[PDB]
Amino acid sequence: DNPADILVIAAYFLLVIGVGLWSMCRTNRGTVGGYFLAGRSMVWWPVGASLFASNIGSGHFVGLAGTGAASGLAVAGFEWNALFVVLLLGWLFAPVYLTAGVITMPQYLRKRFGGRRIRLYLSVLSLFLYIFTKISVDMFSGAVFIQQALGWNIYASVIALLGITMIYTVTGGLAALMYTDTVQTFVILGGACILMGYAFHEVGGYSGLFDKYLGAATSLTVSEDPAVGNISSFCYRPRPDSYHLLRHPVTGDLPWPALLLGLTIVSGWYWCSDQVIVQRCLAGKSLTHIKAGCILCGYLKLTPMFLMVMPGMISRILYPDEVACVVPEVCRRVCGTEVGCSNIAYPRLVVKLMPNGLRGLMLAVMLAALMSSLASIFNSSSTLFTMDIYTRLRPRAGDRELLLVGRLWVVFIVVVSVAWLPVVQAAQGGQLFDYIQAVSSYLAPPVSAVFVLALFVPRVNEQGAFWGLIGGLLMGLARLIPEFSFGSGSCVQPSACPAFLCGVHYLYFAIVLFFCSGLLTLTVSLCTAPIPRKHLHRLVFSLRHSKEEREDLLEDISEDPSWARVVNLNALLMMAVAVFLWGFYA
Amino acid sequence: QPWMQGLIAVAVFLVLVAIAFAVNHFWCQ
Ligand SMILES: Cc1ccc([C@@H]2O[C@H](CO)[C@@H](O)[C@H](O)[C@H]2O)cc1Cc1ccc(-c2ccc(F)cc2)s1
Ligand code: NA
Repeated sequence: DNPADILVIAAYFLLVIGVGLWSMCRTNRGTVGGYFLAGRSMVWWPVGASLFASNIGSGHFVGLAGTGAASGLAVAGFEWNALFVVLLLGWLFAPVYLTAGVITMPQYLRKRFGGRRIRLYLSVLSLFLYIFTKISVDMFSGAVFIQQALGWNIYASVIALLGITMIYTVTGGLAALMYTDTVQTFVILGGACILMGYAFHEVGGYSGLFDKYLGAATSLTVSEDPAVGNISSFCYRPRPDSYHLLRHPVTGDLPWPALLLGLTIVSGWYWCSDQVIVQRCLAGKSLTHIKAGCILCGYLKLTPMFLMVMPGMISRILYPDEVACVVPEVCRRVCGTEVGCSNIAYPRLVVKLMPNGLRGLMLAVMLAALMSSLASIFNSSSTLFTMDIYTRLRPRAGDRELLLVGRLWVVFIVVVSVAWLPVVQAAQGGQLFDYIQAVSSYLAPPVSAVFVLALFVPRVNEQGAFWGLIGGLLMGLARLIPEFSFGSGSCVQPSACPAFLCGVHYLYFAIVLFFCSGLLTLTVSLCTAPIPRKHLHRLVFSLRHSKEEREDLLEDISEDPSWARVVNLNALLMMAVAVFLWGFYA
Repeated sequence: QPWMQGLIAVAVFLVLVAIAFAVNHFWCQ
């Protein structure tokens, strides 16, 4: 309402419109190559900027600060796991995907295994995973921040956001979104750094964070309701392992073996096997450019600790009776939610700490985060639908109809997400961040197991790969069923879910589900007849440098030997910086 | 001390990457 906020929002919109129009003037959007794969023309800095921007949503500010506030600094685990896994994309997965000449990841499995059915299954499962784990977090986290910072209606505002992100998406092709993601990555990091600075000034620096956070409890621990009573000292006090990434393997809220192995499996699906991330690598200029952009995205994926997690811990220090509330009546008074108020962590700091001009910039940061992420989902889902499912229903389609079907899917998945918004508004507090990471851990590991055996074990065949995936979903729903039948509650109001169902952390069941899906794939593969080498050139890690004539069930990934040496050194130095920081906060 | 945990972490990482070169240098060629 102060004019400076409107001028900052207008400036940010004019940058985004300006770079959109420049990208459409530059690139060709008339063909499937151009509109869906950016012409296979993107150099390193848009690839890095877009990998980062397509990941970092409104969820990352709401969820990481909120969980920061609630549970200390182990949530950085989610971000920092990514650092290691982006190196597996650039060096192992990205080469095979370039030599296969695929537009979608289901199409890679069609080439590797060769039935009709694996491609169809993985397309339809990916569509359900994006409605559940990716749209839901962005719509929800959007809605939190609008209700807290602005107070505007969280239905109509989500419709208006979904509406503008539709137009942003359908107007340009992957080339528009990746150049716009270099503007959005600048604003996201820039404004996030300004708020980090104001926050750290208010607690009295970095020393201030680490000497005030363990004391920072609410003074209201007594309910008016009998059979809640005195809230336990366990569940309003901050956790005594709040300053440690690496927490206890049986009693930790995120056990260290589950963090490292179990997140690597679920991060493997997210970064190496999934249409949304891998489309940025399929539109690279050359493998050297992909590897270079994977290093940039890596250094950026350290930033979220210092920009989201530690700010949310500072909100606990500054507003403990509102951010760290435990009594149901008090929490219902503060932000509407009986189960807690962690979620207001990040958007209290924007309301309280930011002056007249920079409140606008922090609105532009949330907008930048949300639009980049929802557009990347709408484009990647468009590709999945068009290329895998619509080319089934119409085989002799051609590149004019396929772009129209691409554009009409973006309209349809916006309307499905509007229909879905009330189900996601049913999530009460930080239940959604926890459930997203559960769902990911119950459906992703079989896919992680298939793409690793598809890429590294040439004996694995279509019967194995398919019944591996379906056995996977049976095991994954045996837990994704029973739990959600019980509900969630809080530490104050525990759910009645049995210990033998819920006591195993979801990231440990990721490790079990991966090895059981792995073992099933290999067993059924080794029983049934194998696929010979003539079907498999440039589709497997062994044979990415083949030159032999494949029989189907620019493919040229060499490198300026000097520039190879550059990106290889920066991979090892970027892992050294990773490893140091995991040590520092262990 | 946090800084020693950092340096120990790096040290162990550089041992494992030195091993990864060693193994592929002697067992792939
Ligand atoms: C909202 C969100 C959505 C997606 C991710 C990605 O998850 C992928 C895994 O499937 C990773 O591989 C990617 O590296 C990561 O960037 C991370 C966050 C940040 C969180 C807020 C809050 C979170 C949370 C809350 C409670 C928990 F118990 C655990 C996590 S997690
Ligand atoms: Na984003």
